[PDB]
Amino acid sequence: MSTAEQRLRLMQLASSNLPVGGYSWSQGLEWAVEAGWVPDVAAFERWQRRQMTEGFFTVDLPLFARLYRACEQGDIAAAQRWTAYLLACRETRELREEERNRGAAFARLLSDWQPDCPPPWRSLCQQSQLAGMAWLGVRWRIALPEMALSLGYSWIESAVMAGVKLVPFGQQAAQQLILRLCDHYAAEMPRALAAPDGDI
Amino acid sequence: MSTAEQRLRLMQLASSNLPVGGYSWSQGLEWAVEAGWVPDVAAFERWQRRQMTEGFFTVDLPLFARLYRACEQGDIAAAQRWTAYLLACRETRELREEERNRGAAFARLLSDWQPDCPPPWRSLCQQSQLAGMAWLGVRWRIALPEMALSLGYSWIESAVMAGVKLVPFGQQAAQQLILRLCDHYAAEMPRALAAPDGDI
Repeated sequence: MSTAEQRLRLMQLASSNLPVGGYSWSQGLEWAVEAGWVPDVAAFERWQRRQMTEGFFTVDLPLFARLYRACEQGDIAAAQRWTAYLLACRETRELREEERNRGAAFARLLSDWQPDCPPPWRSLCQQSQLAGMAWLGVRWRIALPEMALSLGYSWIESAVMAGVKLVPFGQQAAQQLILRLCDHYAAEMPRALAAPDGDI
Repeated sequence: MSTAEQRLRLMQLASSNLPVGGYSWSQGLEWAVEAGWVPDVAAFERWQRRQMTEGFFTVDLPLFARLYRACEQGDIAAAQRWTAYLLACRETRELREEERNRGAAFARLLSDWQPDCPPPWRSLCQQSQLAGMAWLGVRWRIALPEMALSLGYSWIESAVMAGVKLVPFGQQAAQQLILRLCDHYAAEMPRALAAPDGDI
């Protein structure tokens, strides 16, 4: 698959229009708003930088890296074990169910795009969108760091569009926030992708 | 040679959430639906392939390339002349006004992201989003072919999300259509970027 094709696929995986619904760490925000912690754009940025470094970069991204490496090695049993750890890291029953619902939504697309996808991997994708993304990344021969920018962009944009409604703030302020949160994501992603198993 | 920061900026420029309303060649669709030309996904794909090759690849992309080259050279007078030709290529009064409205919407973001944007370029951005995009691409040191994938993905996704509403068709079918239209866009972009002035 050409470099131009890979670029368009990454923008399609990153899109707020991807029909999947919600984002990890989202329940933090409505609590934080109601509690008085996010009155304005500056406080929203502080709150989201903390969710990106304490949640996304300690759980989602490192487990996405391990699912990608497992798929690359053809190691389904390892991908099953990492998906189990991911679900245990979503401590609540409710947040495990949200992870599985997003997985089922993404699996409907995955099997349409690549009918190719073996049943054990489709079954794993229904546990987490991260396992589905990881299989699709390897199938499309897209490097882990590229997939990880598309994952992060999608998460950043979802968190900002939710802030628009909850804080609230406007469309112009949203675009400046996405810019600054993308800068922080680019500076910190490599350390997050390199972190050892002990740091998850 | 795109950095991680540049890759996130390209996904932000590509986003359906960018607060600029509508997309070029859009007016075709409502007429074509009402007229009976676009009953289903297959007919919408035929219609959009024709708009991409006869409109976007003969007008928008080649003039975006010329605006990018003008900005690289610091040639504002050239960028003014190419923007004038772009507006004359929109044909109707209504479609020139739609181009200018999208330009004004993008200029509000451009001047927020880069207050450094000189008045002549801000003024040109209000004529067309393409001139604003072109200045921002050069300012951000993003290669023309990269910006062009982001521009094309945004246009493809806007056309498909409008088809979802107007035809109509569903979210799953939309994702397959974006995939096929992106493949056509990737195959045809380089010829469109290389076309001589006589082919616009």
